[PDB]
Order: sequence, then C-alpha cells, then structure tokens
Amino acid sequence: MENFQKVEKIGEGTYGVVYKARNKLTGEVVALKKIRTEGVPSTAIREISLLKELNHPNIVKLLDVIHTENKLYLVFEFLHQDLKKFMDASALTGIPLPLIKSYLFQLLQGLAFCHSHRVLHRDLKPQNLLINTEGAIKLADFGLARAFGVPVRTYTHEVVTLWYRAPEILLGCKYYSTAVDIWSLGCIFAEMVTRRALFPGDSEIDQLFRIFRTLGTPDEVVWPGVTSMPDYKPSFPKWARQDFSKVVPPLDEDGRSLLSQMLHYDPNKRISAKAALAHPFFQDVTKPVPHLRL
Ligand SMILES: Nc1nc(Nc2ccc(S(N)(=O)=O)cc2)sc1C(=O)c1ccc(S(N)(=O)=O)cc1
Repeated sequence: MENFQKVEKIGEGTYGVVYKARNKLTGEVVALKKIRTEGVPSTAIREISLLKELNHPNIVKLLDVIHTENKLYLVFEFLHQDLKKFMDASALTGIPLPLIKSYLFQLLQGLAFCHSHRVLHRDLKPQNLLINTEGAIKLADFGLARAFGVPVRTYTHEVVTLWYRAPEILLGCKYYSTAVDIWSLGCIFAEMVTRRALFPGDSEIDQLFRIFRTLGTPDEVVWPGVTSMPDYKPSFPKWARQDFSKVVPPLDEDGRSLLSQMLHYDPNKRISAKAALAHPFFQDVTKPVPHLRL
C-alpha cells in the first residue's frame, strides 16, 4: 500500500508474502501480509475480518483487513522473532525446559481462548509462533481455510510443511475439530524438547507413515471409525507402537504424559487446550525471559 513503507520481506507464507513495514502516517511498525483468475472471495474475506475481534495476550493482534486493487492486505502487530528462528538459534544448547514449559502453557492459553470462541488455527507451525523480549509467545496467521481452502502452494510455487498436520486431516476427514490444533502443538512441543522435528514427512503418505511408525498404525480399537475414513487403505502397513520414552528423551514423565494425550489418534480422546492447562506438567510453570538476538 501507499500508506506503508516496506522495510524488509519477512516470510513467504502460503497465499501471500509477509513484510515488515512502517505506517507512513503513524510511524508504527507492523507485519503486513499481502494476498493475491478472479471471483472475489467475499465469504472468505468476511471470515478473515471476524478475526479482528480476537483479542488475547497470546494471539497476534490483527489490526486491519484491507481489500483493494484485487489484493488483500492483513495488517498485524509486529513481533521480532518467530519460534523457528529461535529454535534454530538454540540448536546447540537447546531451549531451557522452564522456557519450553512457559511457551507451551501460553500457547495452550491462546488455543483455549480461540477454541472457546469456535475459532481454529488449522496450520500451527514454528513459523506461525512469534516471540518478544518479554517472554511472551503468540499465535499468528490463523488459517480458517474453512473459507479460502488450500490449493497446493502459496500462489506461486513454494513447498508447504506437512510436519504438524493431524492424522485425521491426512486421512481426508473433511470436518476438522479443534483437536487438530492440539496435535500440531504437541508436535511443536516435542521439537522444542528434542531439537528435531518429530514427524518430518516429505509427502502426505510419508507424513502419515512416519506417524504410524512411531505411534503404531491405528486400528478400530484405538480410533473407532478410522478404517472408514476417506483416504484410509486396508493396505496400510501395520507398525507396532514404539515406546514413548524413546520419542522425547529426556523429557520427564509429566511431560511425556501430557505429550501422549496431545497425540492421541482419536480426535475425541485427544486432550483439549483447557484440560491440558490443568495437567500436572504445569504445576511449577513460570515465565522466564528468553535470550533473544535481534
Ligand atoms: N506479526 C508478525 N510478526 C512477524 N515478525 C517476524 C519477525 C522476524 C521473524 S524471523 N524469521 O525470526 O527473523 C519472523 C517474523 S511475522 C508476523 C505475522 O503475523 C505473520 C504473518 C504471516 C505468517 S505466514 N503463515 O508465514 O504467512 C507468519 C507470521
């Protein structure tokens, strides 16, 4: 827009590019996402606009949604670093458990909030988690693709991560529940602990099979209805579940217990954000300040 001064290009999210920009008028620094054959996604646009009322300390504030010149601009409050960069920067030492615990706790508070408002994120991943120098972490760029959907790339060639995708989505569910967000966050929690992506699939089937190899191929006993899912194949290999102590060493038992509930196959058995906040893993949670290099 003419009212903004592009500072730098931040990310190449799907559907658009994200820029750091300054409001020529107010001088305020923001994150600006620019989106976009025709048709006018009036319905999608409505939904996106509803997100403006989402106000919570752990959700990135959406300041404005501007439709103009066959382009859609989303203006967000700016944060200085995402969790992906922080994890990469902390790869040699690892993130302190108290900090990991604080971030997980805050993100569950954020999800408990948006889920109570019937809002799903749908695409949680480290790049969509932003941190500041004060020790806060926030949920960014809600997808609610229940309106705009999802093609195959951003809009102009670029690989999309499947690493945090819930199994029900990979099996073609059609109707996601808030449980898909808990799954993605469990995957992120594991990654912060081990400093390695939990399920790094390079294709939908590889993603699904990496999940099966670790958690066991699901069946009707652990996930009623799984064999009737759209993309389920009786021909799927049958892997036995691995011992969990092998999955996230050296996470303590409270942590492993919580992770196991965030990773239940059955969406109905998977723990809710509200219940997770009450898990004993958070008994001694605090709010440490991270060492951020900006
Ligand atoms: N609010 C906000 N702030 C940001 N800043 C920032 C600063 C430094 C770094 S970094 N790689 O550590 O130097 C990364 C981000 S980004 C962002 C978003 O609201 C947003 C919008 C869209 C997407 S998406 N799904 O990728 O399109 C992701 C985040």
